[PDB]
This record gives sequence, C-alpha cells and structure tokens, in this order.
Amino acid sequence: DYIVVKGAREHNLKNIDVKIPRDKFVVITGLSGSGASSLAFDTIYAEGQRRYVESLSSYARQFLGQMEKPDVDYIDGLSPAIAIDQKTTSRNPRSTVGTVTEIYDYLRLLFARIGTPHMEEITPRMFSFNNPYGACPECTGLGSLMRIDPDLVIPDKKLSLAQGAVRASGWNIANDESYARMYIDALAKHYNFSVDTPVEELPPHILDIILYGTNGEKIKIEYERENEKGTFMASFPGIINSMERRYKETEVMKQYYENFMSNIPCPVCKGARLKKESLAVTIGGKNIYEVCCLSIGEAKEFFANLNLTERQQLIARQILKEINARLGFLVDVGLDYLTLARAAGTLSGGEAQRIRLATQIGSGLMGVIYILDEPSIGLHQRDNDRLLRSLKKLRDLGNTLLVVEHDEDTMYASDYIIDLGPGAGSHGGQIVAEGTVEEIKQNPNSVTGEYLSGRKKIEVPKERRKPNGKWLEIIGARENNLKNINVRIPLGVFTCITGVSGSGKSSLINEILYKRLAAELNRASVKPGEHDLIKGIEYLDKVIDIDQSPIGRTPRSNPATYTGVFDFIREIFANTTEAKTRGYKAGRFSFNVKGGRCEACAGDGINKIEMHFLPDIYVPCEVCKGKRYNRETLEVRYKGKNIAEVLDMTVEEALEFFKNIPRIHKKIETLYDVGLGYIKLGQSSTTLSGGEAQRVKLATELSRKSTGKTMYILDEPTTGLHMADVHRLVGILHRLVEAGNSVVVIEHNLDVIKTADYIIDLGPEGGSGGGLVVAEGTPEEVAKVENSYTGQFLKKVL
Amino acid sequence: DYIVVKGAREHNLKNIDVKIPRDKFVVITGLSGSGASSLAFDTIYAEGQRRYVESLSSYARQFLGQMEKPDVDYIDGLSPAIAIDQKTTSRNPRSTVGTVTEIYDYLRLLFARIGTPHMEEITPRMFSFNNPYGACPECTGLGSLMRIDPDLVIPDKKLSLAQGAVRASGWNIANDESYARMYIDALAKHYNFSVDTPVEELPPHILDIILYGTNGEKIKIEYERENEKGTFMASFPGIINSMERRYKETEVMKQYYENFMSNIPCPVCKGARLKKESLAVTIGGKNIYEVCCLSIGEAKEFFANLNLTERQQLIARQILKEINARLGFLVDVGLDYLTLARAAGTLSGGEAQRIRLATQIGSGLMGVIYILDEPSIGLHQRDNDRLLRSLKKLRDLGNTLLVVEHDEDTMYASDYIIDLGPGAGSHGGQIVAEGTVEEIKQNPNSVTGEYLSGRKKIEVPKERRKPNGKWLEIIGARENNLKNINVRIPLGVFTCITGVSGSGKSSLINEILYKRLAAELNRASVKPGEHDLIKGIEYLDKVIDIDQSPIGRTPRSNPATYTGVFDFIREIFANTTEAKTRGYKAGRFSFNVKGGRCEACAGDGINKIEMHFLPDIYVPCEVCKGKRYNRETLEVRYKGKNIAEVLDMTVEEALEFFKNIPRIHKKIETLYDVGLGYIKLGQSSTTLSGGEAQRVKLATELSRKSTGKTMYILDEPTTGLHMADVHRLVGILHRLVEAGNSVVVIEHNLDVIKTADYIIDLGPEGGSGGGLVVAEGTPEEVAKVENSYTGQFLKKVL
DNA sequence: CTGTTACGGCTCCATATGGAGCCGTAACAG
DNA sequence: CTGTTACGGCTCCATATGGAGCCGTAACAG
Ligand SMILES: Nc1ncnc2c1ncn2[C@@H]1O[C@H](COP(=O)(O)OP(=O)(O)NP(=O)(O)O)[C@@H](O)[C@H]1O
Ligand SMILES: Nc1ncnc2c1ncn2[C@@H]1O[C@H](COP(=O)(O)OP(=O)(O)NP(=O)(O)O)[C@@H](O)[C@H]1O
Ligand SMILES: [Zn+2]
Ligand SMILES: [Zn+2]
Ligand SMILES: [Zn+2]
Ligand SMILES: [Zn+2]
Repeated sequence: DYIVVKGAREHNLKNIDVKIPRDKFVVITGLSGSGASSLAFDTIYAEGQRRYVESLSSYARQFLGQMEKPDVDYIDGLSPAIAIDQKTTSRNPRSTVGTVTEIYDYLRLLFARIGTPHMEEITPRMFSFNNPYGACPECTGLGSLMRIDPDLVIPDKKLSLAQGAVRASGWNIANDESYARMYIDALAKHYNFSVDTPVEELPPHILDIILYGTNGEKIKIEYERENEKGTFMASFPGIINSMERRYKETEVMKQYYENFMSNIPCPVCKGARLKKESLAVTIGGKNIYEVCCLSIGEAKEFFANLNLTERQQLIARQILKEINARLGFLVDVGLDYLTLARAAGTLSGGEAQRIRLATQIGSGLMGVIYILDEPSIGLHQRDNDRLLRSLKKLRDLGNTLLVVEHDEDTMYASDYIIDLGPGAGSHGGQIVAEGTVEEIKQNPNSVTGEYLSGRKKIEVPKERRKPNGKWLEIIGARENNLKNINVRIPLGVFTCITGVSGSGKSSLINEILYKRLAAELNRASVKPGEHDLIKGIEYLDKVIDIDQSPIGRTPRSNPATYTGVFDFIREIFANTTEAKTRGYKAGRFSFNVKGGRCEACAGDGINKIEMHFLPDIYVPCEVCKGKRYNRETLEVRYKGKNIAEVLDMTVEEALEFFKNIPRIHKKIETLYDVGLGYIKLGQSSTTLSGGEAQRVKLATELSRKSTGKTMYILDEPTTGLHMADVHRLVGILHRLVEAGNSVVVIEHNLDVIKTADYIIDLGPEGGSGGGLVVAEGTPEEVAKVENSYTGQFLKKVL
Repeated sequence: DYIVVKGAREHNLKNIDVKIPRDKFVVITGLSGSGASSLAFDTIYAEGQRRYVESLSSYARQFLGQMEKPDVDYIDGLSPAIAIDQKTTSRNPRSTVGTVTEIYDYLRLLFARIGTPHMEEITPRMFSFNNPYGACPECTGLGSLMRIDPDLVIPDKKLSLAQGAVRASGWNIANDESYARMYIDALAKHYNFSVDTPVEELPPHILDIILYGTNGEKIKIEYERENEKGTFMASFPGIINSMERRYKETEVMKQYYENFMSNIPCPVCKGARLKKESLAVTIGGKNIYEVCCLSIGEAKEFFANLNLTERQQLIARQILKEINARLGFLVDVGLDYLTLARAAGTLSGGEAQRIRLATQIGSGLMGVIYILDEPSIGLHQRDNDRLLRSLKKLRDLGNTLLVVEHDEDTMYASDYIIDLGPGAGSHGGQIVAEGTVEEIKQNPNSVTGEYLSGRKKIEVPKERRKPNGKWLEIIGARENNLKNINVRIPLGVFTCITGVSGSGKSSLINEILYKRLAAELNRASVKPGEHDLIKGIEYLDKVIDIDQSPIGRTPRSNPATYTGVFDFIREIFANTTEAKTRGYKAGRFSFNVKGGRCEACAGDGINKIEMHFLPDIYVPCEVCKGKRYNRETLEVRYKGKNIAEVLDMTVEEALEFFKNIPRIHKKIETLYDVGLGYIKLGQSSTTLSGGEAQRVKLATELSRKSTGKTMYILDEPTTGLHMADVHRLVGILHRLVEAGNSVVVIEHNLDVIKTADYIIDLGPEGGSGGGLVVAEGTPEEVAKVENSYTGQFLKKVL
C-alpha cells in the first residue's frame, strides 16, 4: 500500500527516498524549478507508461515509439499511470465534445429506442455520423466542407504569374528550374497562352484550367535540368487540387494550408452532420441536432423535466440515468456553458483538461494512479469547492491522485503533502518536509509552511495609482459571445481583467486588442477580431506579449545571447592583452561563425552517431570534449577563467565575478531579480521550460530602456508558480508599471488581483449568458458591488 | 468488487449477464467455438484496452490505431487489461531473452559496481550494447552482420543475364520495359559489355561493378517508354546495395530478403555484442558474455554459490537479491534450459508466452486484470504444479486472472468457473452454469461437469495394433541439441512423440522429417535439417501437414468450395429442368466467373466506401442485398430453395436436405463428423479461426480416397480443444489409422497418449542435457520404465 | 557610449509492377 | 462415374527544395 521510490536521479534530484501512500490524495509542492514536477512526471508517469506499454503488444509499443527508462534504482508497487495536463491538438473534425465525453452514443441509443419518427427501421448505428448509413452524403459527415477561395489564391490579380501571384508555398514559379515553373511553361505552351498577360486580362477558361487542372486531359510535358532533358506524358491536376491532396495526405503545414482555406457550413444539412431523413425522429419536439446544440445546463434541465409513459421509463431507465449522471458530472466539473456540438479542436487548455477529467470520472476505471498538473488553473475561485468535490469523488472509487498544485485551498483538502526545496535547481531537489497540513505548518524549515502559517504574506497596498487622463477605448466588441460592449482601459496603471470562467475576457483580449495593436504598430499580418473602433492608438509605441512559448527551436540559442550580455562579455574577452597580441576579434569568441568554433562538431558541441536498427543517438564530441571551442580560443583567459568557464557559470556566480563591470552587472542583476539565479549562461533553449522562458522574457523587457509608451499583455502569468514566485512576479510587474508603462494581465489569483490598480470585470455568467461588463474601477470600489462574485471575494480578502 | 457485464452481443453471445468476482482465479470454459474465448478477448480485453488508450495521449491513440468498441451495453468496474496469448514476432536483433526479462540491466549494474577490471572509468551505461560507448564498432552492437552470399545471387552462373540469373525478386530483367532492364542496358553501354557473355566468362571487375554499383561514379542513363523518352544522370547503387537498403528501410518481404542472406557472426567480438575492452571486467573469473551464455539453472546456481566480501555484499545486496528472485521466477515458470544470449526471434509461442508471464510476475504491476489463453499448452504434465504455483503467486500480489483453459488440473485449483454451452456456434452462447468446482460437478446440465465427475471418459483400448514390418529410420540426427541419435518410427500405426519440454522432439520432427519428406515427394524447395540418412522413403506416396494456419487470405474461398462439394452442388443445380430450358451451364452458378455473379459488387458481395478523414468502411451491397448473385441466377430453384439459401445453410440442415444424393451426403457427413455442424457453407475463410481451419483440413483428408501410403504429421492438434473435442479428434485419428495410413502426433495430453499405438520418448531433460531417446514401444511397455516421467505418469493413468 | 534599423548568414522542419495462393476447367487414365 | 494433373484466370500484399526564426554585423542618430 506504499509506492516506495528509492534512488531517484532524474534531472536535479538529490537521490531522494520517498514513500507515497497509496489510494489517497497526495499533493506535491515546490518552487518553480525545484524538481517536484520532474519527480512526478519524468519518474512515476514515465515508469508506469513504459511498464504498461512493454506489457502490451510489441507492435503497439513500436507504434507509440521508444520511451527511455528513468534514472531510478527501483520502484515498488506501481499501477498504470494516466497523465492529465494542459495539452491540445487539432485531432480530427469527426471528434466533438459529445463523442469525447461518451454521451453522443447514449443520445443515439435513446433516440433509436424511444424516439418517434414523423423507410428503413430505426437503428442505433443510423444516428451516428461516422457510418455511411447516417452520414450526410454531400458533406460526408464532416458538416463543413473545406475549400480555398479564389481570392486568396492570388493577392493581386493585376500582377503577372511571375510577379508573385502564387502566395501559397510549394507552388511558386520564382525559381526558373522549379517543377512548378516547368509545369506552368508546359501549360502555357499547350494552351498557346503567354505569361505576359495577367489573370485580369486572361480568359476565365484559361484561369480555370490552370487552377483545377486539365480535367483528365493528357498532354506532352518537357522537363529540363542542369544536364538532363526529356519528355513525359501526364495530366495536370491543378494547384488547388494538388494543395487539397497534400492537405488530405498528412501541424505547421496543416495550419499553413488552412490559412488559405475558409471553411463554410454544408448547405444540405446546415451543419447537422447527418442525413435529412435521420433528423425526422424527434423527442419532445426536438431532434438530435437541436439537443446537441443546447448548452449542458439547459440540456440537463430539459432531460430532468422530460416526461414519459410507463413503458418508455421501463425501456429507457438505464440510458436516462447514465446521461443524467454524466451531465451532472460535467456541470460539477465547471463546464456548464459548453455546447455538445462544439468542435473539440477549438478548445483551450483548461477546458480540454477539465473535459478529460470528467471523462475519466465517468469511465469508472479502478486501480489506476492518476497524475494531475494544477487542475485549478484557468478556473475562477468560486468553483474551487466544486472541483475539490469532483476530485474527491474521482479518488473515492478506488484511485489515487498525485496532484501537483500550489493553490492555498487545495492544501487544506489533501491527505498528504510532499514538499521539495529549499530553493530551485542545484539548490533544491531534497524532501525538506512531508506529512499532513498541520505538520507542514508546524515545520519551520518548510517553505510552504511559512506562507501557510502567515509568517510571510503579500501586503495589500495602501495608496493606489490613478489614471492620468490617457485612456484606451474599445467600441463594438462583438467577437464570439460578447454582447457589443464598450470597455475603457486606463494607461500607465496596472490593469487586471477578471471574470467568471468562459465570460469572453480571453477572447476580447487576444482576438481583438493584441491583434489590432500588432497590426497597427508592429506592422504584422494577422486577422483582427470583430470590433467597431479602437481609440488611443496614438498613445502607444509598440506592444509586447509575454507567454510561456519556447524562446528558441535550436540549440544555438542560450539566455546569455538572448538577453544580449554575450556581446558585452565577448567585447571584454577580445579587449584583453592576449587577444590584442594575437590580433583576434570579438567575433572569434562565439560558436556561430567559422574561426572560433570547434571544427569536428561545427560549433554545436554534439556529434551524431547512427545505428542499423535504432534511432540516431547523440553523443558529446570527443575532439573538443563538449567545450564548443578549439584549443586556440580556450587558450586565452580573463581573470583566471576562459570562455567555456564563463559559459558554464551560474547567474549568482557570474554576478559575483563581474562586480567591477557595470554594463554587465546591470543585466546580470536584472536576470537575478526575476529569480533565475540557478540557471547557467550556457543552457540550451530547447531544454528551457515555460516558466524559465517567461522569466527570461521578463528580464529582457526589464533590461530595455523604457520610453514610457510600451504596452505589455500577459495571459495568466501565474500558471505554475508558487506563492513566493507570485510575490516576485507582483514586484516585477509593479516595477514595470512604475517605469512608466502599462500592463494588462488576465489573472484569477486573488493575490495578484488585490494588488491591481484597475479591475475590469466581465460577467455575470459564462457562455452566451455572459459577455457583458459588471463592475469597473479600483478594487475597493469593486468590492462594494453586491452582485459580483469577484467583489464579494475581494471584500472577504480585504 | 464485481466486473458486471450486462447485454453482451459480440459474435454469437445470447445477451448474457455475468458477474465475475474481482481479485480471484476465474477460469472460463467451453467447447471449441462456444463463445467463451470471444466473450473474454473481444469484450473485456477490448473494452479495457480501448478505455486505457482513450485515457492516454491522442497521438499515441492514433499511432496504435482505431479500436472498435464492443457491442456491449455497459461494463462496471473494469481495470486495464493485459492479454497474454500465443503470439510471436521477428522484433529486432537488439532484443534478447535477457533484456526482455529485464535481467541484463541488473547484470550490467552488478558488473559496473562490483566487477573488477584487468582507460575510462567503469560505468553502468558502458556495458549495454544499445549505446555507442560499449557497442562493438565493427558489428555496431548486433553481433552478427547480415550479408548475401554471391552464390545465392545467381543460381546458375553459366546462364546469361536474361536467361534467369536474377532469382531475387524486384531486380529481374525479364520485362523489356522494366527499370531493372533499363539500368542493366545502361550499365552494359557504359562498360561496353554485351549481354551474351555470361558471368562465367565475364571479367570479375564487371560483375563486381554490377553487384556493388559504380561506387559513386556518375554516368548518363537513358530511359524509354511507350511514348516517353529522355536522359538523366545517376549513380548505380548495385543490386546488393539496393536490396540491403530496401531491407533496412522496412514480414513477408523481410523473410524473402533474409532467404537470400546468410547471417554470420562478427569476427571482431565473436558474437559478444560488445567492445573488446568492455569484456576485460570479470567477476569470479567470468565476463559478462560467459555469464549470459550460461543456462538459467546453472547461472542461478553460480550466483547462489558466489562468495563476496562484506563491502561487496553491502554494496550489491539489492542487485543480487533481485537477480536471484528473477531467476527463481524464471525457473519456477518452467524455462530452466534457456540461455540469456538466445535471440528473442527464435522462440516458439509457448516459450514466448511463458517468458512474458515471468516478466509480468517480475514487474509487479498492481490492480491490473490479466487475461490468459491456455498457459498450460506446450508444457509437460509434470510442470503443471509449478505453473499453478506461479499463477497463484502472480494473482496474490493484487491481480485477477481470466484464464481460458480446459485442463483438468486447472479446474481443481481455480476459485470460480464459468461454463458456456451447451453446444457451439448458434447452439451455444449461454451461461449454462457457474460456481466452484463442487457446484459444477453437482450440476447435471453442465457440459464440463459430466466429464469432471466421470460420467463420460475416454476408455483405454484393450487391443493395440502392431507394426507390419515397414519401418522408417532416421540416422545421424544432429540438428540443434540432438546428440546424434537414431529413431525408428513404425508405419501403419498411430505414433505419438512425447518428452520433457524442450527436449528437441519438435525440432527433430519439423526441421528434419517433414522437410525431407516434402523435398523428396512433394517436390518442394525447403532447406532440410542436419541429418545423415533416412530409410523408408519408398514406402510413402505423399506427406500432408495439418496445422492451424488459415486456409484462405481472401473472402472468395469458403468451406463449401474448399472441400469440393460446391462442384457437385452446382452440377445438380445446372441439371434441373429450368437450367436446361434456359441453356445455362454449371459454371454460371458460381461467384468467381463473369455471367452469374453480381455486377455491382463483382461477386464479392461487399462494396467499399471511403471517407475524408476515416479508413475505408465496408458496406453490404445494395443492388444484390449481399446475395452475391443477380436476379436471373436466383430465379432458378431446386426443391424450394435457390443457391443463396443453400449457401446460407448450416451443415446439419444441409445433411437433412441432401439425404437422397449420396455423392454429397458422404462429404457432408464427413464435415459433420469433425464437429463442424454449426458453421454454414458460405462463411468466409478470413473469419475462420484456427480450430475451424484444422477441422476443415481433417475433413478434407478424410474425404479423399485412401491409398494406404499417406503420412500425416500433426503438431499438437489439441491446442484449444475441450475434452469432448479431444475425444472426437481421437476417434477421427483412429479412423484415419484404420483406413491404412500412419499418423505422427507430437502430443502432451495424457488422454491422447494413453490411446497411442507407438510412443517415442525424448529426454531425460531439456536443453543441452537432453536430445536423447529414453524409452520406445507400446505405452504398456513404456509405463514399466522407472527412469521416465512419461512412463511414471502412464503407470497411474493406466 | 548606447540604442535602433537594416542586411547577410545559418539552421531545422515540412512536403506503379511483381509474386504467392486459390478457383475453375480441359484432358486423361482407372 | 471418379480421381489426378496441367493450364489459365483472378486477387491481395509488398517495395530533393522551400520557408520561418535567430544570430552576427554594418550603418546611423542621440
Ligand atoms: N472557436 C470558438 N467558436 C465558438 N465559440 C467560441 C470559440 N472559442 C470560444 N468561444 C466562446 O467564447 C466563450 C469565451 O471564451 P474564452 O474567452 O476563451 O474563455 P475563458 O474566459 O478564457 N475561459 P477559461 O478557460 O475558463 O478561463 C466560450 O465560453 C465560448 O462560448
Ligand atoms: N533457433 C534455435 N537456435 C538454437 N537453439 C535452438 C533453436 N531453436 C531451438 N533450439 C534448441 O532446441 C531445443 C529444443 O527445441 P524444440 O524442439 O523446439 O522444443 P519443444 O519440444 O517444442 N519445447 P516446448 O515448446 O516446451 O514444447 C531448445 O530447448 C533449444 O535449446
Ligand atoms: Zn451536409
Ligand atoms: Zn567538437
Ligand atoms: Zn563485433
Ligand atoms: Zn452486388
């Protein structure tokens, strides 16, 4: 009844020995980068998944790929592990919310059993859109055909074919020797048409033939190369047909192809995804599509109030009970505004995670260890009780939860807390304390216990800043479920936008404000939202978005060169006596130009070795021993250390080393302020997590010279941060605001909210019922509003 | 604590409602085809696997494919399911027995920790052959390079290039327009060589250039087609190089490629799979390869008797304990003769299943339902106690076993028995009885209880046949572990070959006797085994092997046309008054020739419909409604039924219908005798299981006119058969022997053994210790031998 | 010195024909 | 009538080039 883990060496773990109780609610807590998330996901989930995959069929194991074993001695008493974290994918159009939650099948069963028609017999398999019997013939069950408009094909019909008329990738005729150019020349020769005449003056038949091919006509096409020539017979498919075939054959490429394609609803079924005859069967005056289009809460209400005869109740008791239970679970999780007809692709991370949690609750799996990553993220404070009750119900049926959460309310409901610390990175990785909440609070050495007992807390400000007369106004915001509202955001103050889950705040910000600001100032190409007008553009210089996206897709970028301190370091290295004597330059001491980098590894530092029946394995270079530089570059020294030693130095040690140089001390102090004192100046960007990337971006913004006309947009920066990290982030944001800029943060944590300078609340509910503005102004003014959940919470906090 | 299954409609299940207790030893029993195996595998395992896969990552779900949901209402309380059945795959050479059993890692740990050298430091990752650090450089860790001998390239060097010198597929120059022929012509033009001169007279340099390519040389190659011509520049890779690339890029193709390739051991490491320096570290005077080459039992004995100092025992207590426990589990399963260096590819179904069972025992997963398919198959009677103890130990750590077994000893050890009957196919599919063994025995209606109580039993024969002087002698059998023995097999009597597991009987039969008989009489091309001579070939006409291999890979073959009764049925249909009036022919009434089959479905009867983002779905044809015939053919009738009704008729109903025609009555009675009275004459071969195919083959052999010079070879025909099926098979085999033929059966069940006419025993143990002959003669004579396990068992049986 | 803009260089990720087996049929021998 | 052999017909499974983003560097203005 214990999951004994002995000898854990993954990442930065200091060979800990932890005994986690089984079939209980266990929460693992630690600072950002302390190693708790690593200890959970990379050790326990990986071991369980590897064991179950190996126990399964070999072909399925090869299909799922090869999973490396964890660097752990042995683990005793492990059950199969299911990981529920914030992830999303395009998946397929065949998948919707209803079929993911396994409720559409029960709806089909109910319709086939007790539904009445208004001809083949009614069958449960008929109502499904995945079978040819019930699928709409025109839209083949998708319900929305995909096509590319001719307008998007050529951005400028006046321009000629070679002038840049092919905006789509893979078909441009810019290259003379390109296959597309050869095909275009062959088509022009066959049609006796000249490239000089643009599409505007060309006959429509010629353009149609070019776009949709020759419709099976076979013509002789001659190809040329540097030293090869010949002729072959083939039929041109067309640019649109080839693009459609390429899209159907196969993420980035899919997005690029869909950028030029505008989906439209099927006209035969109007998006019902079913045959016209299949919708004849109706229950209570409503067909299947109408029920699927209803929101979860009102659908549950309609099913509860549904009346039926004795025979109907006898024949459909089980289906009705199961549907009611599943809808109750869906409501209890917190998604009472979703519609069963909504495509699963257009779902946020939190909504998808909650949907998966509800599906796992409804499935009824027993004896499975569950690993969760902050279920409370992206969820309002008022739903914490519902989420905790749902988690307790899920655990009670014979499961255990290894929830990695830092919320204060979660700590008071768990049965076992494991704390990792004391610091982060190399400083942490040890089990400082563990036990129930009382023992953690009594423990003085525990980092979480100090914040829980109240020894350290975020003090509310006593004086709040006021607007200086510069305002930004949004008029006619009608995107998604917004009910044509007008919002005023003051400039020069810390602005926080709150609201009930799914109220439309995230849409209103991302799809409208950031996109319009980028298109108006950054000179980008992004489709804006559905808004009337925006006033206050002239008050801004540029807009910067901070997110947890990776800062680099290549191992040639590290924080030292991203922040910009690398150039200053190289200047000092090249301005030494030895470099001047040898006639070196500041560009020599960098692993991105020929002359200084190691020749064997081409400056990457990692060599590639391939095996006969194994994926390529990366090995450290032997010539340079992974130092990324040759002997000549490493010969020079500066105060006892060479370039490799500086690159392999932590932030605090670098600050201690460069105390005499202010132009670098400033940048290193900026990096240290955001709490990145444990990383080194040579860590590859591909190994940087989301929090590290966000902190690096914040440090970069801090280092810049503020002009007082910069707008920062943040989308829940407190995703994956402890209380101390929250305090540090609040301090950094206040410093940024005091610098002379304005910050807009979509935050749900009460600690950040209570220290804001201007609060905009969107409600009063979620889904179509919300989209309005309830309260505005300072938090003190908002707390006085009776009909506002955020106001009541702020009244309790303050 | 119950796995409640309600409304099961898979295959032939009659909507059963079963409540299986949790965390217990449950055995599901039934006749061959009754539906027990379906009810287990297709319902419970499928539902559990689908639930766990859907609970996992979406990309992994797509990688593993789409699994159709079972036709079941709902299942309550299901844990993840792992299926352990007789399956095998080529896998990869990187996988051996040791790494599958997860013991090689512990051996590496022990060698790195306490092993002593005789240079970089010793590291656990160095000893592995999957990393470049310790892998042999020449053989890249495989230990046996793969190459194709030049002799196998051309079967006849005297013949010219176009005379059939390219025996390998994909490179023949028979087709004038083939790419291979064009490449050969281009090479001949470049080398100024003629095709008339064969390889015997051609210079060796030209042959080497042809085989291994031009070694990067670029030449102009001209290609021609029906109406296309041109030239291109390319470098010839060579036939051998292209074949190697094709093999490396990617089962049937792999086997075909390996047929022309003779694997040889690596000369640098002599198959040690490691660098010469890595084998320097030795423990107790033995390196890693020597330990891996030892058998399991002697390796366990060596580890048990190993002595170490106090510090060594303190530092390697856990590794030694785990290795000893794993080797003890391996011995207890029954595989005490295997070597850890043996490749996993060359393993039988039973050995692989037992290895997987031992690995699952060692892993120690908890809260997982285990489904097993006759673990006792391919195992001697003396190891049943060990296997049962192993299964009980596996269950005791918090698991349940849904073992589908029919062995008598298993019934007396289980905690719950579920019986399906009464018959098979449409006749069965109902839960006749369930409970403990006592209640099953007391139940009169239970099919298994009647055999268990002793009401029905296989009576031992009182008079046994004797050899007639015709004998078959094998001289110098040295294949595999056979110790150059000579065996005498009498002809005209029922011969059964027994022995301890892994004694070499299966090798001695399959790799030598059947292959030589086929090559000498059937005029086949199969490499025989390592034997000196065989005497008695002139006494035989042909040899027939009966196995559970599928009889057809296409839906155009059914038992009606395989047995040959279809031609006789069509003759009577064409010999009616209506057919004569219409001028029809006997070939019209068949779905394999144009004229009678449905035009829309081309006689297959199933139409194909493809979706945009879904795999192609098969749908019954709408024009013919799946009758596979047009209206004109179905118009004719014979005694009130048409051809479709005859095809859709069961065996017993067909026997009742055709009582007046003896030439069809004989064949239908033959089919009914082997117990296939529940199938229909229109079932596709692709849907036929192994037992059905074996019974169809037996019926086909029975139908043939016996000439008294036929040899039948069977390899465990009782794999997946109940006691009644065993009795029927024994009766059929006795009928075959009485017909005038000789049957050789490698059987382990005592019921078949006790009714044999001649018993050949191989022992006295398995592995290298066995391979000899212990006892020979009638079972009564064998039972008197004291030093024979089979004789000891037959003493109690008789 | 310090910030900005523009240009050049570099890297990772993306997009139809032959062979084995079975069925039907003609011819022949018992 | 019936078994055997040989031939023809049919079917399923198998085998290199452009674009987005980051880094280094020259030029210019405060
Ligand atoms: N692609 C879409 N198509 C249609 N409606 C959408 C789409 N995306 C969002 N919506 C609607 O817009 C509402 C608000 O979405 P959004 O603003 O992203 O929510 P949110 O406040 O971030 N919710 P949460 O994740 O709980 O924090 C949703 O409740 C939907 O009703
Ligand atoms: N490919 C192989 N290479 C080397 N040795 C082999 C190979 N196959 C089998 N052997 C050896 O031959 C012995 C007998 O094999 P085999 O005759 O197939 O056993 P079996 O009687 O069928 N055993 P079982 O499966 O337990 O019923 C094995 O124990 C091995 O030692
Ligand atoms: Zn439609
Ligand atoms: Zn190097
Ligand atoms: Zn070697
Ligand atoms: Zn048809």
